[PDB]
Amino acid sequence: SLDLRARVREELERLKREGLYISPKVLEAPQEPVTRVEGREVVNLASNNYLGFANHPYLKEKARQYLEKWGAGSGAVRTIAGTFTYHVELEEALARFKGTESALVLQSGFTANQGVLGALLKEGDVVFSDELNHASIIDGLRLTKATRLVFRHADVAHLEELLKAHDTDGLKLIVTDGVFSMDGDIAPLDKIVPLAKKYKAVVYVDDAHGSGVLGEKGKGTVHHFGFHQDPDVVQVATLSKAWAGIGGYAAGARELKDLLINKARPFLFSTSHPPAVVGALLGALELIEKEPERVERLWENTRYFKRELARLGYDTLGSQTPITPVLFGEAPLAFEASRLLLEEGVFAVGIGFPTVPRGKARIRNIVTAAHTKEMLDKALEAYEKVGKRLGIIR
Amino acid sequence: GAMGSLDLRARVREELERLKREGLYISPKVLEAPQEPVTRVEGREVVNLASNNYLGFANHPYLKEKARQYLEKWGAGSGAVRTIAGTFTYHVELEEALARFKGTESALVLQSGFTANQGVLGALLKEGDVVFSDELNHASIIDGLRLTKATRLVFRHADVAHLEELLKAHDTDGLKLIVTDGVFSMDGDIAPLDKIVPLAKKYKAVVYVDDAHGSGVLGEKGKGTVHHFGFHQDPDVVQVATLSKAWAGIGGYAAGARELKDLLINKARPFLFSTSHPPAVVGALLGALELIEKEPERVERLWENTRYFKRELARLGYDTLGSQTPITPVLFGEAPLAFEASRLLLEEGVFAVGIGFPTVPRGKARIRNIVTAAHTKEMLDKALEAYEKVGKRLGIIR
Ligand SMILES: *Cc1c(COP(=O)(O)O)cnc(C)c1O
Ligand SMILES: *Cc1c(COP(=O)(O)O)cnc(C)c1O
Repeated sequence: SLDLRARVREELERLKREGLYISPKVLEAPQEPVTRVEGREVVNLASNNYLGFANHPYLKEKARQYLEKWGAGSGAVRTIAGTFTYHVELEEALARFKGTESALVLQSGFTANQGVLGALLKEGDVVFSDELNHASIIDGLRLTKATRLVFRHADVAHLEELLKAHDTDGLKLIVTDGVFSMDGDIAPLDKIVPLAKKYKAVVYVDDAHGSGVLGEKGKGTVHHFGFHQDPDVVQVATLSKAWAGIGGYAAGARELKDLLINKARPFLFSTSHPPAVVGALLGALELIEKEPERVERLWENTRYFKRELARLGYDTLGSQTPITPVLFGEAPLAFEASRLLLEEGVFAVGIGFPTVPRGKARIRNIVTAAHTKEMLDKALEAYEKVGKRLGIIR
Repeated sequence: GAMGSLDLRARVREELERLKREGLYISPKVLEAPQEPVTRVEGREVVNLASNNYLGFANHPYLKEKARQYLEKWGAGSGAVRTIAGTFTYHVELEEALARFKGTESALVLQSGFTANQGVLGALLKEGDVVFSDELNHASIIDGLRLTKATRLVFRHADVAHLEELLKAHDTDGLKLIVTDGVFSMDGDIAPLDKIVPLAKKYKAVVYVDDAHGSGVLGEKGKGTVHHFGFHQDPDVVQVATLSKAWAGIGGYAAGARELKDLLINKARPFLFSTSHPPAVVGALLGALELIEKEPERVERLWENTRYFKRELARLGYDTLGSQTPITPVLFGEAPLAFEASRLLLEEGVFAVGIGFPTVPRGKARIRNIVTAAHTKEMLDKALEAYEKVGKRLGIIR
């Protein structure tokens, strides 16, 4: 039998041979549109901080008030002694904001997917999953006894063919990202939801990258498509991206929240979030109502950055959200491009196969409300210099 | 079916009516004051023995101030996963402080104890590996294992005779992993690592310890069960534990050999696909580690309180199920009597929650009490007075 170091080496030297081994960088200043990496100031386009909330004094003061009042830790799972007044306050504020009958907060978007898919799905159920769904959705589904089918990315012709072919006396669940993390495209819920109604299916939307981004005042992708009051639409999304904390929520029908409280394994077995995290998120919800112009500025910045990259000759892959991939083609060129950007004071991560297709390696950039014109123009200047040098633009 | 596939409210009702029939429907209490040995439930001050707050850290000013400093310096959110733009100086500060405290070469912090088990078991295990799992392992270990392609065997609880029988019968060219709670979450007994680890060496196996209830509780200064048994430098012993219980925050850690940390950074799915913890959480936990070094007598007081409380429950005629740690179950037998006993304790000013099947065996329903360093003699005696009154009234003690 192998020992631990022997198994570690076999896995690590595999990744190193594969060109898959990661050496993460340590950020040396707060999560902001300008930050410090390897001792140098950089324009940061790598983070999920869409509304510039992650170091906003308003969230930090509401966090500080809840910290001082309630303490450092909840000290139990929600179902034993870890539900406090402040957890209830945040679920009421979220449901109000989402426009859904109910909201439940869980330990992360990652565990929310396990909890909600696990609670909802039984043996004999059929799941129809978009090809390009977030990894956390796959782990949720693997823990269920449901039949798992995959439809080609955003392909409602294929989805329909599968719904047609796979009837059940149980539940049909159509499972999609709201906004896909890599290409920044929006799930076609305008076609998926009606298809759901034809073949009696429930729609499950993991809106990590749509929450605080799409819809009126950032109420999300489901709100954007107008389906937030539909009891047969279930929404899950992280509180770690636009909302700039940690946690994930489940929102929809009244009855869903009671089922999750009683069945969701991460809710039953993992400690509830502490006062400072809940304080910050109550802050984030109050701040986005006080400053709806933040969402405006996120989209203005996004449109400016995509338009200027198109002018230089770059392909941003039809991205529809602040997720702005810049195509470099092959993995090595994307990684070299990222290295050269950092030399220019711009921090944005190269992504290639297996995370994205062969021939579709990109640098992933996420535009935020807190980026200034000078910051975006510095990124553009760097992309111009690096693009010319690597012969992807002229 | 004539009417089609089920709608969401139909599946919810069907599941909730089932749970209500099975006696599995839960209406959690809402706590109206901080996590302390005395808190407020339903408008009334109560002796709280329901929480995991072993060292009384959850509302300690020292953790709150170190959390405050990190919050002010760094902000409300990390805003990315560790592998992209979510590792900050403070995450590495906490990992270095944890490895130093644990006496392991390395430590890595993950989103929870629950997901830590998925990340570490998932990173380590491949198709053709053999896992030997204790019968009474935590739900989070089961979910970690289910996500792996490893062959899964179960040994009768703490039964090193049966474990050896299985090791003898189930060989692999890959990895043998013996997986156990360090401290069992429900019956509060200690994994026999003094016997498991030597057995692991005989059959060339790695030992995996989920020490959620041992971290900050067993060993010198609460360094944990693996430290208590003296195996903290062993590269073939892996530890995972929550930072949510004794350490009174959120998160989980993985500790052991240098190489383990680099494999988790590259392979652990919760690490790759979930946002890192924010400054307030990391601040509080750096604070917790400084406070237990300033006040290691907290562990002594936790154990004095534990021994007192166990002895007095035995005196009344209650069965605490051979519990060894501050986890002090009181056996009621059936789930309904545990639930009723919990209701009657609340009437007496005492908050402790009943637990029955499926989380514990049928006929082994109990109230879980967790004694802490911050419980006073008067609080424990008030709990005992309540257990006496409720016990006599339900005809379980005489
Ligand atoms: C509490 C506990 C966990 C879960 O830890 P969280 O950080 O609350 O997710 C895992 N394993 C065991 C043994 C536990 O007791
Ligand atoms: C980021 C993300 C998650 C994970 O959310 P965490 O709160 O970071 O665990 C899940 N699903 C999708 C689609 C995401 O983009």
